[PDB]
Amino acid sequence: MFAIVKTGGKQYRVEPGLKLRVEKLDAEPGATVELPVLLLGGEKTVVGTPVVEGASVVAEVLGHGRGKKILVSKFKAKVQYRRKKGHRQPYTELLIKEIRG
Amino acid sequence: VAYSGRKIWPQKHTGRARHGDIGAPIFVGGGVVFGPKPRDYSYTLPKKVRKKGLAMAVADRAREGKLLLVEAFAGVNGKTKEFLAWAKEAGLDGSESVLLVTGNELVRRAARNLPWVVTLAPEGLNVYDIVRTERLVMDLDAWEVFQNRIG
Amino acid sequence: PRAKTGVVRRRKHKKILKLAKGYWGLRSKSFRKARETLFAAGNYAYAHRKRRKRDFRRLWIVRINAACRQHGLNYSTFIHGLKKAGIEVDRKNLADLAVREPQVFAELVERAKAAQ
Amino acid sequence: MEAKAIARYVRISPRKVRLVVDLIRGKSLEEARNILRYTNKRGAYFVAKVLESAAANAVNNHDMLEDRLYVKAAYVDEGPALKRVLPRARGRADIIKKRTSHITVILGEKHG
Amino acid sequence: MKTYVPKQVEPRWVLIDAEGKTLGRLATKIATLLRGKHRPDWTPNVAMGDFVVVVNADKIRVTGKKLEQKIYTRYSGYPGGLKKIPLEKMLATHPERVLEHAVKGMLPKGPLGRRLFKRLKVYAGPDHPHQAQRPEKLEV
Amino acid sequence: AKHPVPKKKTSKARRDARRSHHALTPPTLVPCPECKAMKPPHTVCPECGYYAGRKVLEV
RNA sequence: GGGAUGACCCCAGGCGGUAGGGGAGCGUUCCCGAUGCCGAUGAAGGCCGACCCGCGAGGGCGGCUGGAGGUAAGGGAAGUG
RNA sequence: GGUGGAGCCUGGGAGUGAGGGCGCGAGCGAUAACGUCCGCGUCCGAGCGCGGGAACAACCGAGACCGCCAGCUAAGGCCCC
RNA sequence: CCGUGAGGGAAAGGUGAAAAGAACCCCGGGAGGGGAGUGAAAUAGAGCCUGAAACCGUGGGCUUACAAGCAGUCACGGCCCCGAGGGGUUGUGGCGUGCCUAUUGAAGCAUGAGCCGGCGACUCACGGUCGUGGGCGAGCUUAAGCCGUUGAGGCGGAGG
Ligand SMILES: NC(=[NH2+])NCCC[C@H](N)C(=O)O
Ligand SMILES: [Mg+2]
Ligand SMILES: [Mg+2]
Ligand SMILES: [Mg+2]
Ligand SMILES: [Mg+2]
Ligand SMILES: [Mg+2]
Ligand SMILES: [Mg+2]
Ligand SMILES: [Mg+2]
Ligand SMILES: [Mg+2]
Ligand SMILES: [Mg+2]
Ligand SMILES: [Mg+2]
Ligand SMILES: [Mg+2]
Ligand SMILES: [Mg+2]
Ligand SMILES: [Mg+2]
Ligand SMILES: [Mg+2]
Ligand SMILES: [Mg+2]
Ligand SMILES: [Mg+2]
Ligand SMILES: [Mg+2]
Ligand SMILES: [Mg+2]
Ligand SMILES: [Mg+2]
Ligand SMILES: [Mg+2]
Ligand SMILES: [Mg+2]
Ligand SMILES: [Mg+2]
Ligand SMILES: [Mg+2]
Ligand SMILES: [Mg+2]
Ligand SMILES: [Mg+2]
Ligand SMILES: [Mg+2]
Ligand SMILES: [Mg+2]
Ligand SMILES: [Mg+2]
Ligand SMILES: [Mg+2]
Ligand SMILES: [Mg+2]
Ligand SMILES: [Mg+2]
Ligand SMILES: [Mg+2]
Ligand SMILES: [Mg+2]
Ligand SMILES: [Mg+2]
Ligand SMILES: [Mg+2]
Ligand SMILES: [Mg+2]
Ligand SMILES: [Mg+2]
Ligand SMILES: [Mg+2]
Ligand SMILES: [Mg+2]
Ligand SMILES: [Mg+2]
Ligand SMILES: [Mg+2]
Ligand SMILES: [Mg+2]
Ligand SMILES: [Mg+2]
Ligand SMILES: [Mg+2]
Ligand SMILES: [Mg+2]
Ligand SMILES: [Mg+2]
Ligand SMILES: [Mg+2]
Ligand SMILES: [Mg+2]
Ligand SMILES: [Mg+2]
Ligand SMILES: [Mg+2]
Ligand SMILES: [Mg+2]
Ligand SMILES: [Mg+2]
Ligand SMILES: [Mg+2]
Ligand SMILES: [Mg+2]
Ligand SMILES: [Mg+2]
Ligand SMILES: [Mg+2]
Ligand SMILES: [Mg+2]
Ligand SMILES: [Mg+2]
Ligand SMILES: [Mg+2]
Ligand SMILES: [Mg+2]
Ligand SMILES: [Mg+2]
Ligand SMILES: [Mg+2]
Ligand SMILES: [Mg+2]
Ligand SMILES: [Mg+2]
Ligand SMILES: [Mg+2]
Ligand SMILES: [Mg+2]
Ligand SMILES: [Mg+2]
Ligand SMILES: [Mg+2]
Ligand SMILES: [Mg+2]
Ligand SMILES: [Mg+2]
Ligand SMILES: [Mg+2]
Ligand SMILES: [Mg+2]
Ligand SMILES: [Mg+2]
Ligand SMILES: [Mg+2]
Ligand SMILES: [Mg+2]
Ligand SMILES: [Mg+2]
Ligand SMILES: [Mg+2]
Ligand SMILES: [Mg+2]
Ligand SMILES: [Mg+2]
Ligand SMILES: [Mg+2]
Ligand SMILES: [Mg+2]
Ligand SMILES: [Mg+2]
Ligand SMILES: [Mg+2]
Ligand SMILES: [Mg+2]
Ligand SMILES: [Mg+2]
Ligand SMILES: [Mg+2]
Ligand SMILES: [Mg+2]
Ligand SMILES: [Mg+2]
Ligand SMILES: [Mg+2]
Ligand SMILES: [Mg+2]
Ligand SMILES: [Mg+2]
Ligand SMILES: [Mg+2]
Ligand SMILES: [Mg+2]
Ligand SMILES: [Mg+2]
Ligand SMILES: [Mg+2]
Ligand SMILES: [Mg+2]
Ligand SMILES: [Mg+2]
Ligand SMILES: [Mg+2]
Ligand SMILES: [Mg+2]
Ligand SMILES: [Mg+2]
Ligand SMILES: [Mg+2]
Ligand SMILES: [Mg+2]
Ligand SMILES: [Mg+2]
Ligand SMILES: [Mg+2]
Ligand SMILES: [Mg+2]
Ligand SMILES: [Mg+2]
Ligand SMILES: [Mg+2]
Ligand SMILES: [Mg+2]
Ligand SMILES: [Mg+2]
Ligand SMILES: [Mg+2]
Ligand SMILES: [Mg+2]
Ligand SMILES: [Mg+2]
Ligand SMILES: [Mg+2]
Ligand SMILES: [Mg+2]
Ligand SMILES: [Mg+2]
Ligand SMILES: [Mg+2]
Ligand SMILES: [Mg+2]
Ligand SMILES: [Mg+2]
Ligand SMILES: [Mg+2]
Ligand SMILES: [Mg+2]
Ligand SMILES: [Mg+2]
Ligand SMILES: [Mg+2]
Ligand SMILES: [Mg+2]
Ligand SMILES: [Mg+2]
Ligand SMILES: [Mg+2]
Ligand SMILES: [Mg+2]
Ligand SMILES: [Mg+2]
Ligand SMILES: [Mg+2]
Ligand SMILES: [Mg+2]
Ligand SMILES: [Mg+2]
Ligand SMILES: [Mg+2]
Ligand SMILES: [Mg+2]
Ligand SMILES: [Mg+2]
Ligand SMILES: [Mg+2]
Ligand SMILES: [Mg+2]
Ligand SMILES: [Mg+2]
Ligand SMILES: [Mg+2]
Ligand SMILES: [Mg+2]
Ligand SMILES: [Mg+2]
Ligand SMILES: [Mg+2]
Ligand SMILES: [Mg+2]
Ligand SMILES: [Mg+2]
Ligand SMILES: [Mg+2]
Ligand SMILES: [Mg+2]
Ligand SMILES: [Mg+2]
Ligand SMILES: [Mg+2]
Ligand SMILES: [Mg+2]
Ligand SMILES: [Zn+2]
Repeated sequence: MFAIVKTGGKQYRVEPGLKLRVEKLDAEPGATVELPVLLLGGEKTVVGTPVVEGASVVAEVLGHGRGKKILVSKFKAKVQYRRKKGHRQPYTELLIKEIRG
Repeated sequence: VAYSGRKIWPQKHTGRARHGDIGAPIFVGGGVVFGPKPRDYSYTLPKKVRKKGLAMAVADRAREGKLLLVEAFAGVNGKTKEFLAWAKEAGLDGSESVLLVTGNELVRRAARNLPWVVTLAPEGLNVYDIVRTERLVMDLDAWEVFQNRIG
Repeated sequence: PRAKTGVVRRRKHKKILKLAKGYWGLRSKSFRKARETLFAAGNYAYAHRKRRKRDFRRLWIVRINAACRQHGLNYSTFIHGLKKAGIEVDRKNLADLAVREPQVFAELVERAKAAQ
Repeated sequence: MEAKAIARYVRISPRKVRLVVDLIRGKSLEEARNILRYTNKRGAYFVAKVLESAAANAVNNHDMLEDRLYVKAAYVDEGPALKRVLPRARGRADIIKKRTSHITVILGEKHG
Repeated sequence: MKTYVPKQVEPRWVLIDAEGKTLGRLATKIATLLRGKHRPDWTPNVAMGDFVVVVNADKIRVTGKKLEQKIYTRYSGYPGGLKKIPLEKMLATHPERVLEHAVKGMLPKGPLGRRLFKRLKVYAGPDHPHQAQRPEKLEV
Repeated sequence: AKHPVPKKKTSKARRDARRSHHALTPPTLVPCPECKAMKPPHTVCPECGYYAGRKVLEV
């Protein structure tokens, strides 16, 4: 049994026992949240339109952090315009507990 | 610099750069551009600004109670050890840097070698030395002239 | 007081050469040529991370149109159905159902031929 | 175990002797000698002498058997340069680099 | 979650008759197969496409005056080496190359699409020696 | 003539590649049938002055 | 808007850019801080680092080299990149 | 009406005073020129950053703070590349 | 050293606390090295403190002989290393016109630069003019000097 949830403006396939990095959530670590659903399948197939009423995915907030550093560099030639920036992307690592629908 | 001034090689057709005298700062061992020279960093701060900072300085130590005066120095006569016995009895243990401010020479001579005492004729009491220190001591004399300088 | 270059210039040149490790020829061994290269790659990256999101969608789309055509229609005709049907599942997921879960996708196809 | 010789400041151009050293590397001591001996060039007199000087160090100072000896590692590094002038035509003087060599040779025992 | 990457897949063999079929509008299906863009698991940087065995390639059809006015060309490297070859004669000489040259240009450029054309095998006549492959004939 | 001269420094790789032919072909040696010392075929053995089975040189 | 004031929090909007104006910072030499603190259980410098904090310039941590110097919070002055 | 990186005033610091393509109105030119000289505007200049135009500073689209393997669109496009 | 001559004008410092500066033996003509020995340290061995970068070489891992290219960036995959992750490498697919300069406009077949390391360019004094942090305020301020100090400050009203 598997589910397509939508958090962080993006849609993910989840299953029990899945560690998932998603966009940061306002959620104290250790706590648990519910994720909207768009499609359940595997055993019995069910399609959201756009979502599904009662179905929800229960996840555990393992913690919050910051992805690796990406080097966003800007440079225009014959103009003396360089730019350098350090960017680390906030993010939330979840655990998929169950699929209650 | 101590070189000549001949144009080292012609202006044109040598195949290399343009140069004149090898004293140019673009050369090595040559001239220095905007390097230092003798200067009179001294300058004329306003009196009242010093006669006032000379009273603000003391007062600060006064707020702390770190200021102390004395009639005379009992039994000092030009030997450092004649002083610590005194300073001991005055609560001056050495745990605090001190500014000793008196006219009595012998006294200034006794403690001037002391790693935690700044000596001065009260005629030379200055803020920096005050702030430098953790405490401040004076003769009522040195106290008196003091008064008569901030007045 | 004088203050020559000292330890400053070198070190910075070792910043640029560490980021240049793996580059061909001097580009990794010559400072100057290491900068001139780190400049481009600096724009190539951000020029391309902006593209990853377009290189995939086009891919994803390329796989969906293949499956969709296994059921008798094309990527164009079933994007509309999922619209009219009110289905918002994305091409990334849609592109993975199309392969691993081919019978869920078949549903979506069906729920698309009808929504019209 | 290992035994090596090092002929330093050898006045010879490296990029020449190495053509000799590259010709004996990994060879049996007797096979090098046989090669260094009829290798029609000038760096052979030097690569050889170093080979022997190393074979001695092995047999005599490191308790190694002149019969197990092969050339484990040989490698010619370059040293300082003898910068000598060369008057060309029309008052211009060049600068020739008479090259000095660092010829090191490491021997081993191919047991069995 | 990441995108799916298909492990090595045993390719499939297709057999396409071309008799009567129109040239350019046949080679568009082939190249598609070669590319593999008919597979739900398509992948750009691998040869995950069918092999295409075309037959009766001498019977391809074409519209208009092309046999007389379609000029296959070559350049022999030297001066004056521009070879202008009409469609009529390529058939009456090396026909399996009218289709080949057509599909060839519908396959990408670079290595990959250069080894996809290899997976194309166009023979003139009703037979092919690839019987040992048991090709899955297609209708298009 | 107009003094031809290189337009660009030759890379390491480009010179070291051109030197894929500078390998020394080691000398051809064979044993002498009367002293077994290695030496080039077709030459009067420098180790025992033998050639063709007979003596020819002092060594 | 909170709260009262740059405490951090929420809502909204701005942020392509040469010449050029402006603002806030890093880093090098030097002085007070310093008759102090760090240092042979190893200073400055040098080679690596995929770890830490910083938008970035840069700052620490660790390992190898190195073998006698270095220098904090806070300020001052320039032969300062 | 309009609260906008709008306007007025005083004051400090500049750079610019070699522009160019396009569109419309003219002169000059041959109802020539990637020609030239003015006027309103636009763009490049400084957006040689992005999409389209096969490729191309100025034609069409659109004003790039940063990150996403999410969605909708503009010009332009949907047989294959 | 250059110049007939006036005249021009360099480069070049450092072992170690102490020479205790490597007896003797070994390969070699020697140079040089290999053990022994000294030293806390000998890639501190006199061609010596630290020893960076270009540059050269030896061994190892990945990779390359139907490919095309400002050499890199994104995605994926294979092999190697380190112990749902990372590091090195590059086969394929996508994209992609160096840096600086001067230009209406350059990848630009316009200028400069082979490469690396160090020197290398907006300052100073007086006067002026805005701004600014302070001190005093119809008042503010001293200059040369005199005394003091020996990194002590105070006096000095002429004058502006
Ligand atoms: N007695 C005096 N006035 N002493 C003033 C200090 C003199 C000298 N600088 C010292 O430190 O010894
Ligand atoms: Mg450019
Ligand atoms: Mg440039
Ligand atoms: Mg520039
Ligand atoms: Mg620039
Ligand atoms: Mg985040
Ligand atoms: Mg002079
Ligand atoms: Mg002189
Ligand atoms: Mg000359
Ligand atoms: Mg002159
Ligand atoms: Mg000179
Ligand atoms: Mg001069
Ligand atoms: Mg000088
Ligand atoms: Mg000199
Ligand atoms: Mg000189
Ligand atoms: Mg200078
Ligand atoms: Mg000057
Ligand atoms: Mg000058
Ligand atoms: Mg003076
Ligand atoms: Mg000044
Ligand atoms: Mg003065
Ligand atoms: Mg003190
Ligand atoms: Mg003292
Ligand atoms: Mg400098
Ligand atoms: Mg430096
Ligand atoms: Mg620098
Ligand atoms: Mg640095
Ligand atoms: Mg960079
Ligand atoms: Mg892009
Ligand atoms: Mg997009
Ligand atoms: Mg693709
Ligand atoms: Mg159809
Ligand atoms: Mg949708
Ligand atoms: Mg599967
Ligand atoms: Mg030979
Ligand atoms: Mg022997
Ligand atoms: Mg000659
Ligand atoms: Mg001459
Ligand atoms: Mg002559
Ligand atoms: Mg040379
Ligand atoms: Mg089909
Ligand atoms: Mg298609
Ligand atoms: Mg294929
Ligand atoms: Mg036709
Ligand atoms: Mg034929
Ligand atoms: Mg000629
Ligand atoms: Mg002639
Ligand atoms: Mg040339
Ligand atoms: Mg190389
Ligand atoms: Mg090499
Ligand atoms: Mg070559
Ligand atoms: Mg004999
Ligand atoms: Mg901006
Ligand atoms: Mg904006
Ligand atoms: Mg703007
Ligand atoms: Mg500017
Ligand atoms: Mg401001
Ligand atoms: Mg500022
Ligand atoms: Mg600072
Ligand atoms: Mg600095
Ligand atoms: Mg001190
Ligand atoms: Mg000190
Ligand atoms: Mg010790
Ligand atoms: Mg240590
Ligand atoms: Mg220093
Ligand atoms: Mg420091
Ligand atoms: Mg260190
Ligand atoms: Mg000392
Ligand atoms: Mg300091
Ligand atoms: Mg500080
Ligand atoms: Mg201070
Ligand atoms: Mg300077
Ligand atoms: Mg300077
Ligand atoms: Mg306003
Ligand atoms: Mg404005
Ligand atoms: Mg304005
Ligand atoms: Mg103004
Ligand atoms: Mg003018
Ligand atoms: Mg002009
Ligand atoms: Mg001008
Ligand atoms: Mg003008
Ligand atoms: Mg004009
Ligand atoms: Mg014009
Ligand atoms: Mg144009
Ligand atoms: Mg026009
Ligand atoms: Mg019109
Ligand atoms: Mg018109
Ligand atoms: Mg007109
Ligand atoms: Mg007119
Ligand atoms: Mg015109
Ligand atoms: Mg003109
Ligand atoms: Mg004009
Ligand atoms: Mg420009
Ligand atoms: Mg301009
Ligand atoms: Mg534009
Ligand atoms: Mg604009
Ligand atoms: Mg544009
Ligand atoms: Mg550009
Ligand atoms: Mg460009
Ligand atoms: Mg464009
Ligand atoms: Mg384009
Ligand atoms: Mg295009
Ligand atoms: Mg706009
Ligand atoms: Mg849509
Ligand atoms: Mg088209
Ligand atoms: Mg093509
Ligand atoms: Mg003369
Ligand atoms: Mg002479
Ligand atoms: Mg002269
Ligand atoms: Mg001398
Ligand atoms: Mg010494
Ligand atoms: Mg001896
Ligand atoms: Mg001897
Ligand atoms: Mg001997
Ligand atoms: Mg000796
Ligand atoms: Mg020795
Ligand atoms: Mg010992
Ligand atoms: Mg020790
Ligand atoms: Mg040590
Ligand atoms: Mg060392
Ligand atoms: Mg040492
Ligand atoms: Mg020393
Ligand atoms: Mg050394
Ligand atoms: Mg050395
Ligand atoms: Mg190698
Ligand atoms: Mg081929
Ligand atoms: Mg191959
Ligand atoms: Mg991909
Ligand atoms: Mg683990
Ligand atoms: Mg392409
Ligand atoms: Mg590529
Ligand atoms: Mg472009
Ligand atoms: Mg361009
Ligand atoms: Mg120019
Ligand atoms: Mg020009
Ligand atoms: Mg070019
Ligand atoms: Mg060129
Ligand atoms: Mg020019
Ligand atoms: Mg330039
Ligand atoms: Mg040169
Ligand atoms: Mg440099
Ligand atoms: Mg400057
Ligand atoms: Mg100025
Ligand atoms: Mg100056
Ligand atoms: Mg000034
Ligand atoms: Mg002023
Ligand atoms: Mg005042
Ligand atoms: Mg006054
Ligand atoms: Zn013989």
